[PDB]
Amino acid sequence: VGNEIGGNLLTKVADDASNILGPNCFATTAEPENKNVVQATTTVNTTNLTQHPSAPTMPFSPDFSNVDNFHSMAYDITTGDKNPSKLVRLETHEWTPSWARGYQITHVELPKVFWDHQDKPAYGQSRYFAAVRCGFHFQVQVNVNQGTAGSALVVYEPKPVVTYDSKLEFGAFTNLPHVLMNLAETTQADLCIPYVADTNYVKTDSSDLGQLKVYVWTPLSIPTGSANQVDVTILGSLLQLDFQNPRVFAQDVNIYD
Amino acid sequence: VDNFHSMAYDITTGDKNPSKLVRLETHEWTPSWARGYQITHVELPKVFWDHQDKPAYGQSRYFAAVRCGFHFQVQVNVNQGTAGSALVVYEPKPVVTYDSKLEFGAFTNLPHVLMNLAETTQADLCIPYVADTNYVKTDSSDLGQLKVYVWTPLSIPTGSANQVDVTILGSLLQLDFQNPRVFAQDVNIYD
Amino acid sequence: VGNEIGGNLLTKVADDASNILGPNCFATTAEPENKNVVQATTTVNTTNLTQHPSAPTMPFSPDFSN
Amino acid sequence: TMSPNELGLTSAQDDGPLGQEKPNYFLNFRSMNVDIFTVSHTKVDNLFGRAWFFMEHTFTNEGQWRVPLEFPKQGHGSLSLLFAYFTGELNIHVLFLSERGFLRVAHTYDTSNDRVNFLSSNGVITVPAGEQMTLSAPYYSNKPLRTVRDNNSLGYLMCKPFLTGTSTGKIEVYLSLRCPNFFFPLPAPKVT
Amino acid sequence: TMSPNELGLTSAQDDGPLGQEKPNYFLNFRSMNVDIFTVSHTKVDNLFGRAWFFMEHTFTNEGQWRVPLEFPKQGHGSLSLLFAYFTGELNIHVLFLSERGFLRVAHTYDTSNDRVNFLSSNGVITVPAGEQMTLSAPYYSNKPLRTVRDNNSLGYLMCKPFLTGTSTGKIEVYLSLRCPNFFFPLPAPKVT
Amino acid sequence: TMSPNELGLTSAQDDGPLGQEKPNYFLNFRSMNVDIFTVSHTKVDNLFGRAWFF
Amino acid sequence: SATTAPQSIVHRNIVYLRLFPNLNVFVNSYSYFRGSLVLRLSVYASTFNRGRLRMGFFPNATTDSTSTLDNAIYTICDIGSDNSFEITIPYSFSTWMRKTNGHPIGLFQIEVLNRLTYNSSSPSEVYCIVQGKMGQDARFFCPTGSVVTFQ
Amino acid sequence: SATTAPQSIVHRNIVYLRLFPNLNVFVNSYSYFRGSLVLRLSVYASTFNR
Amino acid sequence: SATTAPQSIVHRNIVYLRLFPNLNVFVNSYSYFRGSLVLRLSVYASTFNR
RNA sequence: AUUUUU
RNA sequence: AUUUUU
Repeated sequence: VGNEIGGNLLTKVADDASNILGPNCFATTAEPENKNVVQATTTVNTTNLTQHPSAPTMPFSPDFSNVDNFHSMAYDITTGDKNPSKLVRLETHEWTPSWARGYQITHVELPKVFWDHQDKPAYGQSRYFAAVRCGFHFQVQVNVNQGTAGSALVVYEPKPVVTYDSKLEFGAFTNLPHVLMNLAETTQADLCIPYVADTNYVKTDSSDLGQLKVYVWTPLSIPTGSANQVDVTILGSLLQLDFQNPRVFAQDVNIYD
Repeated sequence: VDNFHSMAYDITTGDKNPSKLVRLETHEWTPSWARGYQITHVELPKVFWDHQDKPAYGQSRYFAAVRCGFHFQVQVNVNQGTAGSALVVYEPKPVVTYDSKLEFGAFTNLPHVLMNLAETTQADLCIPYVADTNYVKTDSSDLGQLKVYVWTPLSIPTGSANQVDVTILGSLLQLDFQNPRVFAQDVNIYD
Repeated sequence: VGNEIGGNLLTKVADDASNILGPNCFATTAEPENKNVVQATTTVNTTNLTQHPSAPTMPFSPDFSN
Repeated sequence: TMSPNELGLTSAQDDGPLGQEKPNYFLNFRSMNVDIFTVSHTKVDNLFGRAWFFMEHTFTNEGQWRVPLEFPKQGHGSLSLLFAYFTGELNIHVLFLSERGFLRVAHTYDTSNDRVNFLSSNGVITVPAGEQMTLSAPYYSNKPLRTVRDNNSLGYLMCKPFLTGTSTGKIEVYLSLRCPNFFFPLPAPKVT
Repeated sequence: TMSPNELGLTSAQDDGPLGQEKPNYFLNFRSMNVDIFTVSHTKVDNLFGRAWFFMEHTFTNEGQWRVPLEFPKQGHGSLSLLFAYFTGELNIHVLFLSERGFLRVAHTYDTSNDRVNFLSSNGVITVPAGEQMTLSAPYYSNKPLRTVRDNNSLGYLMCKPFLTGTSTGKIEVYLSLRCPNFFFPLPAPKVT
Repeated sequence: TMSPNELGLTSAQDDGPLGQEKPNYFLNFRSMNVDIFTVSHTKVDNLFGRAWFF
Repeated sequence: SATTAPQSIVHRNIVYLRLFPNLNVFVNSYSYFRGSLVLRLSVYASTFNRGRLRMGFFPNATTDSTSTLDNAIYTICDIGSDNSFEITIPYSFSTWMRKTNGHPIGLFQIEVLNRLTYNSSSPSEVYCIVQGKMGQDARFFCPTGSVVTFQ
Repeated sequence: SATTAPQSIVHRNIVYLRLFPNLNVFVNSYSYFRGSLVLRLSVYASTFNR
Repeated sequence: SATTAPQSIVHRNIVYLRLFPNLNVFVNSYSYFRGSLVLRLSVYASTFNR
């Protein structure tokens, strides 16, 4: 109806009053490069709202694959991602001879032990999330010369068990995922433990989700000459890990009621 | 996987978290700053691990090598009454090294955004991995650095406000940590 | 020619540098809810001209049969 | 694809008409509807289908008990205060705590206090002593809608106990509604 | 038809991405491409395919000549300073000005000054006295790209002359490159 | 699938005959052969094809 | 306000469902619930005022203290024509259903990103309003007793 | 500037290729050339200035 | 040794290609290289040691 | 890499 | 008024 017709009311007029030399004027109307629009950009748990956007820029004929075709780093591309699920040494205590049956050799705070020190692959991420849901794969290793004998009970104890531990009858702990491992026969035990709790998620940096322990099934029968320093080591791997709740750096957050 | 989703988020949230957009810098555009004057800079790529409160700070500590792409969003807000223009440009290590040897006004050859205040409040820059080496040492200023210069000084009227802040936000289009190493220990990937 | 391309110059770039975990960024550009329009309303022998209109409201699942 | 409007950038002055189920998203997020029970506890029929205490009356004689029934500003029934108009069946739960006798119960929306003097056809159900009944009073209102707030939003309840000897007692009353029709939601209530 | 954008009316803040071959017109005008020669002199391969002086060394003994090869801030090769990274073949032109003898020439990107003490496999081509040769050194660099500016952007050149008598002289060196790969153009250089 | 032998667990006394191109792997790893030049510099003909002072 | 530093806080507090009129009613009716929560900040400035403001949210956070929002769920607000930015908080608890009245929803903080600019004829400070509602996936479950009395 | 008369000059000078950083490089490299030259004036004013 | 604690070190050092007879030869011949390196620890104990 | 030339 | 339930 008007206010834009500036192009065909000048482009035509000349095209109507043109001679063999052609039109003496050309007029074109259109919208400005800077139009009235709004741009929104979302990254991980973030949203940037801009109402005065500008044409995004970038280098000449750029390549954003970001993958080094020469593989100057021979590793899997998802190495850094899976790194926190890596197998790690959770504990190593010494089986002190003369320890009656039932005696607890060593324990391990599950799952906060995987972030035991700032030198743990999972320690990094674990600090930026308050909630966790994961599966475990333990490998308790105990080496003893052939001359010696004995047996230890590697068992997983959920918070329920750990809470009421004294109320439970030892010798029945075989009801829990365990590995009566007879020394001089086995040097390592394997335990695959899924997420077990009375809550969908467990607070990061908590002893919840139970804890893995190692008891004395039958004390060590170490002959005279045989060595007497048996070490028990607990290794742990995360079959599957999941950090959800965001939070400040290593700040105690209550996911529970 | 919690079938009830007591945590409504994407399963890969924790994984992508380090690539999340973050505030890299925020300096104040001090009036009376001649053209060419450097408003603010930012150590690339070690700035994404600027503080222990950076989403990427966690992982960055367990790896010595890095190969990543960037997505910057320099934001500068100014009332309509005022005017001015700033030069948001990416400077690879080569440029940063020999900065004084380069002619300002030609920096438009680098991925930049002459952004005219009172017209645009934010600039967008997508920068891929640029270096003379396949990988860059984590916690290094290599891979260049993003800067913001004064194209044309701020023309702030009498009554208008005089405290303009320039903020630099950064996101990782793609991230890649390879070399394993002790916790935050300087490792030389270079010869 | 520019000044709106903010959506497919950020939505694509990521879609070009995405890994098995998918893109790490999405950008969409469009017009504001408050656009530059003019509204005119006429009742019996009356005409209301407004150049700064707003989205008309009304009760839940209303019945105007009266 | 997703528009900037659905990413958080909107305008409060462009919300009308009332009732816009607009979806909100961002990377790594989407509206996830997970159910824990086989049915909803938010549906008006279900929630209100559950009674709530109203009031108690201690009788000594065979007098009558007239009380303006109204919506609660106290129990889960308070969720009704979010509405302006009501209409539908009304479930009245009465407990007749007495040693030996009978309790006449009736209900009407009629404001006149004389149409109740007799109880002819106002629903005189009989709860024997020490018993309790749940009568569902129909919408016998002379007004198409019941402002939900009125001190008599719900019709009046009548209780004329028929005692036999010196026996006395108390009548506790609680109530709910059958299928409720609420309209034109108003602003949330304040606290005392 | 022609838009106002192509008529001069534009916005500097809407230039990204870098590299917009937008056409500019007005009545009685249009981009006219007329060629004078059968080929381009602007193409990187052609321009740089032509050598340029580098430096000269005056020898007296049979000592060795180690020199950090770099891009010129002096000749037409300066056009390289507009780039940041390089990679490809390197043509080295050496002139052995001597009465009677031989000149050993070699090239490596290796920074170590001991891997050159011997010249085992560093390309010991032989230019007889009073002669001149053009050796093309491959990209035997340990770095995928060569920052174009570095005082050693190009690998080091070695010259150990094998003289026979008291004869002495000077070795003038100039150079060019075969097919050059330049990337990420940086801002134009300043003048001294 | 992968055997424990190819995962690092082996015996030095079972290496003969000489010349066993056994592959070594672990999760997130596999022998990756990337070439930088059009030919080998390790081949006897090529390496020695280049003189050296005597 | 324009005076507020480029990092100072304009608003910080721990959020509970009861802090909202409509929601507080359900809080006094139902015992548990689940679903995302949406907060909409509406800054009422003039057409001349310009600036940015970042509002983040740390789910289930309890320590009411200013803290960098780089790792929190945040939304940057650039003043324009539509000055009512939102922010969604996905359900986050150790359970499939959480108390309608118990643990906080999290820490809500709105920090200044870029000083509110102005001119001779525009305000040096503006008013803001924060609203809250439930997401499209919102649900309530058990009706419980009352903790307060309305009027 | 607002003061400058409706016909006064705000800028005048003789243009040479060397007056441009990028071009000056080619000036010091090539001896001859041809083609059109484009100059872009960018005035940075406020939304009120006209 | 049995005495060595359950965490003490039995061997630690920085590895270079020249530390290997065969490799050290290539180190003195070629200037660069690439590829994975394999180290094989052979502990010679009796059938009773564990 | 018609990243010698067609 | 599948405004008891499917």
